[PDB]
Amino acid sequence: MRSMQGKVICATNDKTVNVEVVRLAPHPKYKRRVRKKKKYQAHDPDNQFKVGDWVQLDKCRPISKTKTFLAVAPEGRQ
Amino acid sequence: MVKLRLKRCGRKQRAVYRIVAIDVRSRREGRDLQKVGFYDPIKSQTYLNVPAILDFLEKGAQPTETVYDILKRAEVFKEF
Amino acid sequence: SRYRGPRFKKIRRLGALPGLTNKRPRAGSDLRNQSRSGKRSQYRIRLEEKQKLRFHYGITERQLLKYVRIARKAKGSTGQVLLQLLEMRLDNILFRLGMAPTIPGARQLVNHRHILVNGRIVDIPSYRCKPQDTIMARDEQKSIALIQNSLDLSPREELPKHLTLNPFPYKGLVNQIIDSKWVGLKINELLVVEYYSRQ
Amino acid sequence: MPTIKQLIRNTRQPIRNVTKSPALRGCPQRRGTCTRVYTITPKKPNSALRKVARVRLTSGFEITAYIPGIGHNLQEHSVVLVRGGRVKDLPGVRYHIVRGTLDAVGVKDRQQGRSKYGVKKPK
RNA sequence: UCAUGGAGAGUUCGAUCCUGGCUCAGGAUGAACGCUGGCGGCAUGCUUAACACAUGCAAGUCGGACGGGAAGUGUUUCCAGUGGCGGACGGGUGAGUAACGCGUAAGAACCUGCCCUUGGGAGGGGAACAACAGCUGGAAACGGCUGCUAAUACCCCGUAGGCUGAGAAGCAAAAGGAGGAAUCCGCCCGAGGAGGGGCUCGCGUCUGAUUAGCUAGUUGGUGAGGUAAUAGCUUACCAAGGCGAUGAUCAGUAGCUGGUCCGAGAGGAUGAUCAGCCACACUGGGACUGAGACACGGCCCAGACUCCUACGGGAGGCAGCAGUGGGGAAUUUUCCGCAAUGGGCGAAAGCCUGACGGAGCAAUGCCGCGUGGAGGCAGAAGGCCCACGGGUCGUGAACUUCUUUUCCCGGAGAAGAAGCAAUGACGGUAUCCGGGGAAUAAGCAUCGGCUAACUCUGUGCCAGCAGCCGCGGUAAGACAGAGGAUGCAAGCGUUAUCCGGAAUGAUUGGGCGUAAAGCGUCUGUAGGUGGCUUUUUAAGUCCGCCGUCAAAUCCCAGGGCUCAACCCUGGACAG
Repeated sequence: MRSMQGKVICATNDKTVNVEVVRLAPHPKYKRRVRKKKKYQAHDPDNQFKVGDWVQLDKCRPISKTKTFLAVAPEGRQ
Repeated sequence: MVKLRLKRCGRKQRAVYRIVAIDVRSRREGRDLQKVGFYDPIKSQTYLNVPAILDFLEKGAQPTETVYDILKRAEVFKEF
Repeated sequence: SRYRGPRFKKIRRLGALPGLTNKRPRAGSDLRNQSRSGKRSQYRIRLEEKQKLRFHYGITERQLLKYVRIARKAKGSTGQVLLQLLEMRLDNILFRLGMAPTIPGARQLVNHRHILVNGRIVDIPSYRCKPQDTIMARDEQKSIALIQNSLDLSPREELPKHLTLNPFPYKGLVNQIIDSKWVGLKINELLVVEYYSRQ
Repeated sequence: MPTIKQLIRNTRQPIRNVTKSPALRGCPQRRGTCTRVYTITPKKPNSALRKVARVRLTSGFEITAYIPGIGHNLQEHSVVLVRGGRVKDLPGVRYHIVRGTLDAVGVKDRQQGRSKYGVKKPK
């Protein structure tokens, strides 16, 4: 499927980043496009992500309870 | 494995049977990957769909008794 | 049921029900009171188009709801298609061929199993005929000439264009579904259709 | 109520069709035990002596139910079968009592509309 | 062309317009009660107490794995026991579970007996444990020493495209049986596949802020362990994280979905039978074996409860099918059969299946059919009403003929059953033929407006009716009766629950001067919306193609039951 690109929130954990993922969604009964945020824990053995950078989440083998993704880099076609 | 078997599909005193290749652990009226065949024992046709029965028998889903007997009426059996 | 009942009441109330239950016009010695004086609610008018239809074919009203649901369910003029699903009713055809004088006469004439259709017997008056059918007597009916009595007294009115009566071999067939002009009874389809809008 | 955010919070919801019989709370009609068989008067425009049985039910409530028809057999501690339906004239009477059912006889000598009163055919 | 869909009425007031609420007309029930009740076809049949349960049955099988013994007199049938699979499927219920449990859609870290394909192997030894014989304990349930025995049962050595490890090195298996043979069923080690499972994740998944903080194996990291496999799965230490005003945590409710019902539509309510997934099996908690359970009819323990006891102890789990008792308004027979279908075992023969196939009762529902057809002087008998002339019951009946769906009395008589024959609970059922005979068969609501149907007698604010308005104090089209009429029809009504109507929670579709409603006004955070031109990516958007959304249902078109209901075959828009 797709990746889930999104900003890094706070990386005060080794090999671990929280990521806000912003997702538009049609609200069911009323027809707008409401955003919903959902933040994840991603893995990086390199841990080369500061606060505020934005990554892409890809499914991998689960590392902990929450850490079920590792994020590498977006493509960046502007 | 899968066991190609009939299932009763009709009213009371009717016996319109499908030939379904479901897993043998299921109840007799369950769900199939592909419901291949038909058998109407009162008097009507029997659509068979030969390539799919050759797919499953080529895989190795053995049939039951009278499904095998329907398969012995027609010349379905080729070992390829 | 059948309603099996007093029927000049229904002819005085609904107006003259054509052919059904009489060729004799109503009130040969009657009607000498009961001024209507012109007050009739519109619901009474639409209700009298229900029962002008329901008694003229002898239907159960629940079965008439059934025919309206099929008539909506088909594509086209539901005011006409209701009078196609109630013309190709079998005992209406045996009435219309003159195989019986009245429609209870035809309904009873098909209850006691006197009609072969395409060589097979049909025991049920609500059978809906098709184009290109075959409607005959029973083999005993060349010895039981009740049908020939009805065909004797009948032929004032001829036939509408679906029928083809063969004289001695007693076979009647319908070429195609009956046209609205073809329908014998005179009534407004819209009045009846509007009435069932409520359900 | 804009389409944006006063209404993808919520509009509001209407409550229910509020129950027009707080007892009978499973389903339609329920066995009863007679406690009082007294008689009360309606509101001001009418004038009658309407005869109601205050009745304990098998549900867990106690409720004053009306007794239809003309004659009534209902003494103390008999068994009835109450049903819903609001008698307007009486404040508090919410329910009826079925006649012709268990331990509440049919009405005396009625030949018009008997299925509402539990009287078998004459003739 | 598309369109197959949208109805109003009553009630505030002396009247009028309006807001607004209530009530009705329409469908649907797993329904209940009342009155009435001919048949047939197909469905449905504890919604409540996941409440106890009498009795029988619901899971066996294999002697072609093995040893014994027990009927029959070389020959066969059985059998408790050790083994082999099956008891994890099928059946039942929805208590819990607001959660990857479910639905849908992806993924990698796994397992997998029976089932197909495929590469190789089965030498050698050995010890017992049941059974059994003896003694003996117990009322039973069960045992306990003493010896003995066999194997596809156990153990050891060698050998292995496997495993461990960086390599070095090591480590690991087998079973025979049937047959004269032929061969077949097996066994052990690998390698795939199908199907079945175990996990993980995106999204969807009820209300309540008069519940605002929660969480310390908690959220991460490493090391050690552990699991079939990843993992705080577990443990020691380190880091302080993680969730939340877009509702965390708590409380309450609820099995979920294909679907059902309604609605014009958007969608609202709901999850019976049919089908898929989950959970439970008296209430709790454990583990064992196997491929697979923390196992409904397995084991062990605790708790409560019932039965037996000879008083020491035992035995038990109907939310399996029938059934009893209780609760309830209310939900059936302690039935027949493995003939089919589907399971399990077996080489086969066959065996066992309360799954399933049928039958019985119940108008519980949907559909079909009958209670007569045609004529009937317009003359009589009668009820009710009448300006006493008559009218109306009424072609209705009486009466004359025709017919026999059904009814009775007889005959015949299926397929369903599968090419070796035989093999049917249903059942002499379905269906057909013959002989009488209109014979055996119509009720229930309503008649003041909505709402079709109305006059008369009795009652006199009484008895009563009533869905809302309201009728009822002497001539009541509203109560009670009769006549008549109306609508329905083997049904008719009332009630309850749900949707409609209801634009009365409003996206389609409402409002806020005075009718219910603008915060007292202002600053501003989060958040929402946003000027113009040019360029870029395409997340939204649109188009093509592809995958999937099980089957059943709904829609179209065919086909089958004499039609319909129902069943079946094929197809597909939506989304």
